[PDB]
Amino acid sequence: SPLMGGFGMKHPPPQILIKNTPVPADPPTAFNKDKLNSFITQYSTGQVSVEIEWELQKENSKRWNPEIQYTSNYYKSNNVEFAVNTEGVYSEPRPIGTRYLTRNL
Amino acid sequence: EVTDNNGVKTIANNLTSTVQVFTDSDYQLPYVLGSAHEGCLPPFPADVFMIPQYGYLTLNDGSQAVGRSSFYCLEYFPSQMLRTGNNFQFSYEFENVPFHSSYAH
Repeated sequence: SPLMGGFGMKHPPPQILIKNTPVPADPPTAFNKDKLNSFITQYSTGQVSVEIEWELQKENSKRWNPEIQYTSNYYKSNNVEFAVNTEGVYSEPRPIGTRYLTRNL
Repeated sequence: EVTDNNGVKTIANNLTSTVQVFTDSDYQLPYVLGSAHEGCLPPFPADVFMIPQYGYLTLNDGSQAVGRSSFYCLEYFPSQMLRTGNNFQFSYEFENVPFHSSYAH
């Protein structure tokens, strides 16, 4: 189990390496055997979509004391948590764990 | 039924009162079998024994509970009521537990 947390897989999802092909600018009229180091500058754009279906294990604890949950505090503040600032920068205030429910040993 | 009048113990049975039985068949209660708690069945068959009391422990910061401290109310479970003419029976299948080592090397 990777010590930073997560899932340990012998065959994780593969890398997706993307490269935009070189297109040489204008090679000489006379032959030359070198690597043709003069390429025209360019880049790319698009979209990338990652649909990754999870499987859940619902909880059925017979606990009577109300569970402890994760909530966002109701109190007036300059910015909503997990919402963009006046300039447009998306700010995440705190790390969110995944251990909130309680299950007896 | 036990009646105490002038310190005289008269014991007459209730042909109507009911005693509840139920099995924690999903382990959604704090399991307390498994510390050799001295209440188990009498080594000698004839021996009549008193059924031990059920009381669990939860989280405790000192002697004060915390938010996660759970309170399982037993009656909140579907019981079965026996009233002097009924019997209770559950069959349980042990999972694949490895053979115990009954041998010295």
